[PDB]
Amino acid sequence: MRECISIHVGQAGVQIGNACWELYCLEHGIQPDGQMPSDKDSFNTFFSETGAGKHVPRAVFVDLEPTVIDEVRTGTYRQLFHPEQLITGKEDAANNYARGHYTIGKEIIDLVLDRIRKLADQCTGLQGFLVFHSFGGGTGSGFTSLLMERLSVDYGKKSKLEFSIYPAPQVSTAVVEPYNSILTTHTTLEHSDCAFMVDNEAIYDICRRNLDIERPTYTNLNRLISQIVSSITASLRFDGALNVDLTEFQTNLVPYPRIHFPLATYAPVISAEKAYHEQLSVAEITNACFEPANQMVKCDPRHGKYMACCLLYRGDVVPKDVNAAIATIKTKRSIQFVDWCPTGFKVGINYQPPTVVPGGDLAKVQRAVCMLSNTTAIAEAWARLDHKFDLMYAKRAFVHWYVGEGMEEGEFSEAREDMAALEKDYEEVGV
Amino acid sequence: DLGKKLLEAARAGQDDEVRILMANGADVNATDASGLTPLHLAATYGHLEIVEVLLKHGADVNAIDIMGSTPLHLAALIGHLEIVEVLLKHGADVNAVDTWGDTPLHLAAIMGHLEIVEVLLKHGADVNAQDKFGKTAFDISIDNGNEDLAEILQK
Amino acid sequence: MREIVHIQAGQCGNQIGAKFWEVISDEHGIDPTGSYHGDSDLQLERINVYYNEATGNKYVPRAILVDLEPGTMDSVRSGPFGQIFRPDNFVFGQSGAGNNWAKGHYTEGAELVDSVLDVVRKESESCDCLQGFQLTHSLGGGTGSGMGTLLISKIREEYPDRIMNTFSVMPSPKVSDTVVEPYNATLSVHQLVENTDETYCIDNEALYDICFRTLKLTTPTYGDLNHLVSATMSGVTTCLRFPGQLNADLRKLAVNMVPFPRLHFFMPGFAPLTSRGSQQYRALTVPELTQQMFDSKNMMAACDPRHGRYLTVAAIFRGRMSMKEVDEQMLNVQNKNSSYFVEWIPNNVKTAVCDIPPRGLKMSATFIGNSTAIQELFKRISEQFTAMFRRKAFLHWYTGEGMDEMEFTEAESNMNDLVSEYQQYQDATAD
Ligand SMILES: Nc1nc2c(ncn2[C@@H]2O[C@H](COP(=O)(O)OP(=O)(O)OP(=O)(O)O)[C@@H](O)[C@H]2O)c(=O)[nH]1
Ligand SMILES: Nc1nc2c(ncn2[C@@H]2O[C@H](COP(=O)(O)OP(=O)(O)OP(=O)(O)O)[C@@H](O)[C@H]2O)c(=O)[nH]1
Ligand SMILES: [Mg+2]
Repeated sequence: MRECISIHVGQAGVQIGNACWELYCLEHGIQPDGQMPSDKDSFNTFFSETGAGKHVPRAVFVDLEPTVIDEVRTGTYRQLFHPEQLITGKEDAANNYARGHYTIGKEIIDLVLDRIRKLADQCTGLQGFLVFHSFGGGTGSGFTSLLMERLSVDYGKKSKLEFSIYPAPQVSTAVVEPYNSILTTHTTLEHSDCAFMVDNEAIYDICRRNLDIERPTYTNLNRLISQIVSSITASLRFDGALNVDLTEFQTNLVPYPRIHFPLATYAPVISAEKAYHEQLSVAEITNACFEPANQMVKCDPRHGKYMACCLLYRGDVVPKDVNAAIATIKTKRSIQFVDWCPTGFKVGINYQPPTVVPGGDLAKVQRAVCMLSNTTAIAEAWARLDHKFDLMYAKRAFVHWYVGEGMEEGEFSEAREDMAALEKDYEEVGV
Repeated sequence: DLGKKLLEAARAGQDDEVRILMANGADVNATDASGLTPLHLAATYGHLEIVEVLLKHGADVNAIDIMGSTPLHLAALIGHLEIVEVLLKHGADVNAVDTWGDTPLHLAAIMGHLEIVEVLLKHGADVNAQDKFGKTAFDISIDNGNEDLAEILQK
Repeated sequence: MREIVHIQAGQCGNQIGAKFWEVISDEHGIDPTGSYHGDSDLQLERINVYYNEATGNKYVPRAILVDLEPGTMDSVRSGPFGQIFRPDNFVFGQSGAGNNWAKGHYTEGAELVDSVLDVVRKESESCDCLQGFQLTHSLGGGTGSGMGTLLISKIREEYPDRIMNTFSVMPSPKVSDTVVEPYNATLSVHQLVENTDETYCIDNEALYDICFRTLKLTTPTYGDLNHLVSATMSGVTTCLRFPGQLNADLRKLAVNMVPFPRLHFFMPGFAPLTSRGSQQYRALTVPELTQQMFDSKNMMAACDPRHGRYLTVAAIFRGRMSMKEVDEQMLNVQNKNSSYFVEWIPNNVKTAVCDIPPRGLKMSATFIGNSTAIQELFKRISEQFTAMFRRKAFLHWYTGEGMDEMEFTEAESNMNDLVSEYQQYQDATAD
């Protein structure tokens, strides 16, 4: 069946995972108790089936503290998930990458692996794992990188896709978040085949103007993130011709294994208060995919070059309207691809309109589009992170917190050097 | 030698022992290994009566130890305002300078003895007196943010 | 990371410590008998942080009361919440220390410190997830300073992974004209640098200045000073007693506020500044609360922040107010006073908002800053110490208890290096 196992690490991974699985059940017509009345096909990649007709998500929720996962244990979807797949420690990593990787994380990693193995044993042909985690959290950075290393040994042939939460100062809870982000990126780079960054600042700003939310909270951000993540993983849970498996994600979007950070762009984002908005055309939402303000990561693709570009439509989308809208992009806008790549746009259309969650800030739309593109302009996000890393590491600020938790100071420079090579990797591709 | 006995009798505050040793020929201006006289130790440990009986029997009010500390230096440092006034009335050099450039005004200012500072200024303390580091009593008030001491030095 | 073991040593430690329990119990709705009497669910959401649930909805404060003279034994019980303290946690000696730091650290206090460690172990073993210890004490005395630092060292050797937090009261001739207090403070600061993770510098010099100059109290008493202390202790611990995400535990606060191990002495600030027995319509606006937190007349330590640079800053806002308005006023002061924050630590200001304000106030603002200007506090004590030590005044009181004279020079050298460290990072640029 080519099943996929979702892993949610840390608070950000768990909370976003909770919003994603709520949206998945709504898209597939699954009740919170796991019962789906409309048959019980392709949705099986994300949901397993019990003898009593209950559909359990192939999801693992891991956190070094129980506060966030206890909300899932006592939430709307308390009966949806396997209770043993909700693994919690007692002490978090304290925003320390070394704590979640070297000390506290080691006390639960073997249990997490055994529970993942229990889920993998129920799979006929496992595709791989979707890992949800933050960059700045101690667990989302430390335990994730430790988990990615262990999964590379037990599942060397399986694909590992990442949904990473890029840090933003408006919602940031720690100053050492640039440290954890750089430390987890270097150690996970070789253990991840494709990583979709979610810039919390980009999602914050979209919630501010596109949704008229004065002070967006994690609830507002997670509902928008889950809308984009569902648009990315819709091809795995529904019939289609684009990105039907995790391998196609690397083939279509990852030309080189190191530059595996595609830029996602979602359109349209209309506030629920404008329920009677005029339906936007295919050409309008396709052109909005190239507006920098609709992107999940703050960067300017006009300053970079495209190596891959996938367009995933949802709703009343006639394929001839996509070609016409694409023919105008290729001609009107100066959208330069790299010379070594086909200047083309892979198109996948899911003719079901997007499902809006009750309580969300998004309005119903007849057609939406999510653009997955690998552009060199995403290196700007790496530069912003590395600069904040260099400012603090030059004075060795907060480094003692990391070396005191079983981590040599050389890992800082070893991770910073790898990031300098990653920025260079984006330079040799697009000049 | 009764000098070492008078030295420790003046430190411990034994008034009866100081009067007895003085009558037995004890060196009133005897010095320990640091050059401290019984008047030094009496002014250090707040023994006002022993200070007065020492000055009444030939105690050098301006005696200095190895570090050049006078009884007024130590009395202003520890904060014995009564001993400070008694020493000043018996001819204590209000502007005596020790080995660190400190005057009795410097030590009274550093230690926050504002009442001793007011008495020293009334008795002619040089506000322009600099220590070995170029700091005056007014400089210490500004550097430490002691506004209450700064207003006292501004009169 | 939940339960905290509170310790109060010496007269000042028990005095300001009893005022701490009296203030936070009123905020949590706990009457002196130990029952809950409030009408808000946020008062128990994290009530296990400081109180132990006993029998019949009885919350016993997880506190240990220590002193060398038995006069304070009846002093706490004479107070309002004197009966809420467990009788087992009363570990008091026979004879006091008499402002002798060596008497508390080597002789009398060392004889009784083993009895305190027994009660510490009893309370620590009764903890499900102990996060660390907090200690209220003064540095100018002999018990809270000499024995308090000894208790810190012996508890750290027993719980190395726990957070050592202290509320240390700096001495001042404006409050106590005892000349050996610079001795006891310097020797204690030498211990606090090595054995504590977070120290709140509550300077009696600043407490007297706020009461005398700002509050216009001609003769300020200990209750007038402790009124500012209890308001500060309640504000700085707001993120530990109520549900929150930023600095919710002692370690996450330390990771965010301590960029270098020895620079862990915080400058606390409170707004609005009010005296007891004279509270008036505050109606302080968010911009008025923001500008007062960063004002020097509102600093709990007699230091001018405009003379130094902020390494890290944690601002706590209490009461009902606009989340957006706090974000703008926070970003505005950082923009106006940009030169007063270090440039090599980006986003070094963290803001938390709690809906519960303290007693008698609708709007409150608590400041927690790691500023290089705190060297002014240490330099003032160093000059008073050097003034005394150069003349060897009352040095026999300490060496008579088997204490080495070289320990005085070693403590003074270490504190002078601490001042040099603050100045070194005060002059460091991003370049
Ligand atoms: N979008 C989003 N970001 C979140 C959420 N929770 C936390 N974050 C972000 O993630 C970072 C903090 O990491 P967390 O996920 O809270 O931490 P963790 O992985 O549990 O790690 P520790 O608790 O430190 O052990 C910050 O940059 C937050 O802005 C969430 O629900 N949604
Ligand atoms: N703010 C404040 N400072 C206090 C209080 N009580 C004492 N102090 C200060 O604490 C210092 C003296 O230490 P104490 O706490 O009294 O002494 P101790 O720790 O009991 O030690 P011994 O009495 O020597 O056994 C002086 O600087 C006092 O001003 C108080 O209630 N509030
Ligand atoms: Mg967490």
